[PDB]
Amino acid sequence: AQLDSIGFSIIKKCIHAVETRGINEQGLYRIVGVNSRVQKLLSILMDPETEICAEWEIKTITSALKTYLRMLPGPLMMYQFQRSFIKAAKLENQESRVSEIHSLVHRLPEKNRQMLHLLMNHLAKVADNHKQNLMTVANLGVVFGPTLLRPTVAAIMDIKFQNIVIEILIENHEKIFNTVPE
Repeated sequence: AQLDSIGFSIIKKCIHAVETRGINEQGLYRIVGVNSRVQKLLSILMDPETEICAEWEIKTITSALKTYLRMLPGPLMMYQFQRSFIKAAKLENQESRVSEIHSLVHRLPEKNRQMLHLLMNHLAKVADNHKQNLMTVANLGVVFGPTLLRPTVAAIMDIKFQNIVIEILIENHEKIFNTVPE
């Protein structure tokens, strides 16, 4: 879809359902649902407050969220900033990495930053319940790295860092999204 009020609506409805009734489900966002049911939920989420019905499986609701993200004209992190995000995740200093990424996040247009904020806040909660759902920060990075940054030469060796970027955003979401860079 697009980054319009419908998009934020879809994300919020999906985040809410996963948190209020699927936080303990194993393999959240790793386990794929039945494409048939996914597309059907999506079509209902596009247009005629409310909340997803219990009739919908969690695997279906998390898959809806991921496919919606892959349907955006461009990656949420933006083609225009991708290279910068990868370069920052490479810094040898564990702290220089957060600073650069922090600054890069605040340069994104409001809408990308906002959706990215809702997503990372939510994933941090998912990850904190890893003993039960098995989804650690690293495991979430693998699922969302290629979904938020759409990757052709020798750049194949930087794919791994796309995942590190998501990890950094999950682990430092409070600082990165709730404060302005130094």
